[PDB]
Amino acid sequence: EKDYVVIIGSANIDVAGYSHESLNYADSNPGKIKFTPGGVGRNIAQNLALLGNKAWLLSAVGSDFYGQSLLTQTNQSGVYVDKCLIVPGENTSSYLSLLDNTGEMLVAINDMNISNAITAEYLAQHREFIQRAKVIVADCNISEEALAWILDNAANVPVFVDPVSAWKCVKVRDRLNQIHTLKPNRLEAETLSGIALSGRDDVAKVAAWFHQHGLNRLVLSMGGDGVYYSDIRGENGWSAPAGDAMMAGLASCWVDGMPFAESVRFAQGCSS
Ligand SMILES: O=c1[nH]cc([C@@H]2O[C@H](CO)[C@@H](O)[C@H]2O)c(=O)[nH]1
Repeated sequence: EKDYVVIIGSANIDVAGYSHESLNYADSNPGKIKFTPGGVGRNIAQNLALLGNKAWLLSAVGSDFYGQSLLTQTNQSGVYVDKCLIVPGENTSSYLSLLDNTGEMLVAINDMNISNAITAEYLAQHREFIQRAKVIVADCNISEEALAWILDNAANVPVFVDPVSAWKCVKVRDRLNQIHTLKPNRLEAETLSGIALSGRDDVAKVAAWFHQHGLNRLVLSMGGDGVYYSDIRGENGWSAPAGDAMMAGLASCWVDGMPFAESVRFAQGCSS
């Protein structure tokens, strides 16, 4: 009732554009362009609202009008955007996307320096508020310094961390002992551990590596091989019967009181 989840991460305007016919690289080739709310953190925040939790986004948008519409749009979806930064005169984050007639991803551009405005100084302004959430979800779009501040100031509140990409995930390597649940895919787990994840035969040693480095819980998506989960206390298994629904799933199930393995399976069904 007074239980709420806090999400710290980025909010993007996803722009998806594709031509209707073969792309003439000359003049305005008619097509269909879709604007979309995005960012890993903002997406997880929205999914938690849909799941029935009181979700607070801690993010940054620019004063660029389309920033304020991102906030409003996610607000309508349930999220308490009341606390975000509106950054004066910055481009709000966005994730440009160029699809094909087959929805085939051609090129993708990413403008997210505003993500760096989610500072420790900003987060410290809500130290009390953040320290009273039932759980904190952070993505690795924010700076090393900011994520360091979250992990250092969670006041025993569990931090679920979404690694976002192989490039952005590394900022957590030295801080796995502060992360309650980490959700890497194959490449991100390879990148973090330095151990090749060639197939199911290798997850045992990867997970063992994560735990040696203090990770409480690993939820490792192996794509087609399904999901491997591993608790430092010993419980591991496979669920082998999107990632933004997965993270929301895991965090919501935790707050709901659900055991680890049952949460992985549930979140994996929120994913599909
Ligand atoms: O580096 C990043 N790329 C893409 C995203 C966002 O993730 C979403 C897809 O899961 C999408 O909305 C994009 O903006 C991000 O947060 N960081």
